[PDB]
Amino acid sequence: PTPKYTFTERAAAGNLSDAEILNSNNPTGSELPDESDVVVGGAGIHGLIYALHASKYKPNNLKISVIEKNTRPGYKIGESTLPIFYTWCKLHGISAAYLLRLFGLKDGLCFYFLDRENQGQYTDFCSVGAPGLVLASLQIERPMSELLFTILAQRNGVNVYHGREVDFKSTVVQGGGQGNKIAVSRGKYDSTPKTIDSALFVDATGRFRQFCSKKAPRHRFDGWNCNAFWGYFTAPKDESKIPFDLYEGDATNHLCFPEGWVWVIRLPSWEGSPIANLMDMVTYILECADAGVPGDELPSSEELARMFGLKFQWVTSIGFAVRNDVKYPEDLSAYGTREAEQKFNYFVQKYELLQQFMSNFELIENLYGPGTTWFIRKTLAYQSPVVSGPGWLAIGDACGFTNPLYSPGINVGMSTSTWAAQLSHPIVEIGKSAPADAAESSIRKLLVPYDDYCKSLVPALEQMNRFNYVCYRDTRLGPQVACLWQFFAGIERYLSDVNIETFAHYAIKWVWGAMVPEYQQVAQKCIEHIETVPLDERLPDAMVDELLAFSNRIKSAAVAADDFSLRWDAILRSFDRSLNFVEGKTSRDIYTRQCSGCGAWLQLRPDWKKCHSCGLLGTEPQTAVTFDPPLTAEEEALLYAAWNTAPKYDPSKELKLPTPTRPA
Ligand SMILES: Cc1cc2nc3c(=O)[nH]c(=O)nc-3n(C[C@H](O)[C@H](O)[C@H](O)COP(=O)(O)OP(=O)(O)OC[C@H]3O[C@@H](n4cnc5c(N)ncnc54)[C@H](O)[C@@H]3O)c2cc1C
Ligand SMILES: CC1(C)c2[nH]c3ccccc3c2C[C@@]23CN4CCC[C@]4(C[C@@H]12)C(=O)N3
Ligand SMILES: CC1(C)c2[nH]c3ccccc3c2C[C@@]23CN4CCC[C@]4(C[C@@H]12)C(=O)N3
Ligand SMILES: [Cl-]
Ligand SMILES: [Zn+2]
Repeated sequence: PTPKYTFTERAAAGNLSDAEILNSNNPTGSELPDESDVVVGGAGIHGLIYALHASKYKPNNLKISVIEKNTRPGYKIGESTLPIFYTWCKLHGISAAYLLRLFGLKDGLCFYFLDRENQGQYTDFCSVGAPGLVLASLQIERPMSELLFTILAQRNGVNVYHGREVDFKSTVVQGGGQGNKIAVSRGKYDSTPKTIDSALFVDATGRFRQFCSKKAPRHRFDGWNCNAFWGYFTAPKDESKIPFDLYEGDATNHLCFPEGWVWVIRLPSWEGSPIANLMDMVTYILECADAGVPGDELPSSEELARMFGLKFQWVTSIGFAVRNDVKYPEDLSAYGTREAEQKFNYFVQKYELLQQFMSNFELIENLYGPGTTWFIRKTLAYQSPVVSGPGWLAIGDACGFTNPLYSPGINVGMSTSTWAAQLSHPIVEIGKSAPADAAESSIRKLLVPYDDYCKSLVPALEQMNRFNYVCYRDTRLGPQVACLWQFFAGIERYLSDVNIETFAHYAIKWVWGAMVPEYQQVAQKCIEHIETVPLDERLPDAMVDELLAFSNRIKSAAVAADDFSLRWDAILRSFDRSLNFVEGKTSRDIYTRQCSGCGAWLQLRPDWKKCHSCGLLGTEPQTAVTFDPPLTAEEEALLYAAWNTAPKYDPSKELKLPTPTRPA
């Protein structure tokens, strides 16, 4: 496909603002429709996942308008995504060769556990991702992911309006046939607000809970909560001076210690690029995805920047997520002038390994505009008690949220977005096909499982978060209990069977494994013990021994009962095939490599000979995956065959669950 510069030229020809060039790509036009079936408040990642999944699940049925107050896709924290998210992107027609032009490659979740009382001592937990011919995971810059999903939505009959705000004071939501009158303005100053007559409102306003807060007070869990403070840094090409053995920049790296943990995410940034130019680049990438352009014939990320006049740079996202019962000294003025800056730099110098690690990185000033060198957010975890009602439902952060750890926010949260999308078709049809009282009653019944799922989802994720946090107080419990149980319970069994039709049903059965009974049994034993030890104390060695022995005894039976075949010793560097801990084990599969030219991490596969980020040619043999233990040519061929394309929808197929087999 020859690249077109439609939006760059349209914007210049009409001196269009950012919101106007974006809204000009809507199927029904740049102005709001008088009426719609569904109105989505908020075009964060979940409002757009919802709208894309709804139109894809059943096209040409619902008229959907998404209202976003930002003039263009705004900055969001929340950058690490997981295989279920990639699978969803692939099911929606965008596979890894195209996503990797926009986003960073992610291969594995890796953990380093720092000993607080013995500074310099650490242990680790290493996992891998998948071969390039199986799948990829992604580190996403959220202004870019939200642009990608906006453009894809506009190409699939969804209208997205940036620079427009739902007025939750004058908006009317009710359970009639189309009882909703959604008031949309450009802001509080706006003299001339518009109204969209509609049947269903979707609250996708994230943690702001702009609608559902009207129906119930925000709920907090017992015990400590967390605070986060973070910034953006350079991304070194040469990672060899990182003070952790066997470190890899394309993993989502976790530096873990008694008070909490640090995330480390390497990802490309498009900041500084005009929005219209970005629309042309994204549009071009979708046309290439439609045409099936091979990876080696697709322009590299840097070449796309040259073609469309973009800014491109590699950054590392680095942040603290710590407990809010941490004691800080009163005067922190030595570590900066902002609180976020102060607590970040104060915490770095509490751990020699964190200071040696951070000395590989240079702080980036104001990457997302003024005031954005440093971020802080306090009291992270919450739940919305009411997530649906006559004429409306809520999705994503609007339902609740826990913690960055294991990235439930996007990858678990999309279970609500995609289920709500599927449920939206009968909700709207019920209201168009039955009198008001019976329609309302039938819809309420239909949503009882949605309400019940949300109600128990967040507490399960909250217990999962505490489970990991308390085990991060010890360098054996963290890797051998908490991480082990999260990967065994939460690995995505039978993901290669998921299609558009089964996606929501599969996704709500996953929950990162946090519903698995044996997982909850080990988690409750650890939390019950460790929470009785004050944070500023070391765990007694006998408590670690006992929790470790308890966890391993429950583990052996639960692993024996799993009928899913997995080369566990290839995926977890520290464990054998039966998930026994192996002191000093170093062998694992190798799926990625670092470009010698630009430093970008690449997926190994024979048809990708050039770096997807800068275009530099690898010598060819580098593209050979290392399977350890080995796979024959037949086994390797069989693996890739399973992951080529998703199975067609069979309404007589039983859904195979991601969680381990029950013990009968
Ligand atoms: C420190 C931290 C780290 C995290 N790391 C990760 C991670 O690595 N991986 C992960 O998956 N998750 C992570 N999360 C969670 C993740 O950030 C969220 O789950 C995710 O962004 C939720 O997206 P959303 O679409 O629900 O809401 P948001 O992305 O917050 O979008 C809400 C939207 O609503 C719009 N809006 C608000 N009011 C109005 C109105 N009146 N009219 C119109 N529009 C409106 C806003 O402009 C905004 O765009 C992290 C969270 C935190 C706090
Ligand atoms: C299931 C999968 C998405 C996964 N989910 C994880 C969670 C935590 C840590 C590691 C993983 C992995 C690695 C896996 C294991 N599978 C072996 C055959 C196909 C596949 C898919 C992939 C593979 O190639 N790598
Ligand atoms: C299992 C089932 C009760 C179910 N449980 C859910 C939970 C959340 C969201 C959706 C579902 C569904 C829809 C299902 C999926 N199954 C495919 C084969 C038979 C069946 C039974 C039924 C079917 O026809 N529809
Ligand atoms: Cl993650
Ligand atoms: Zn390169």
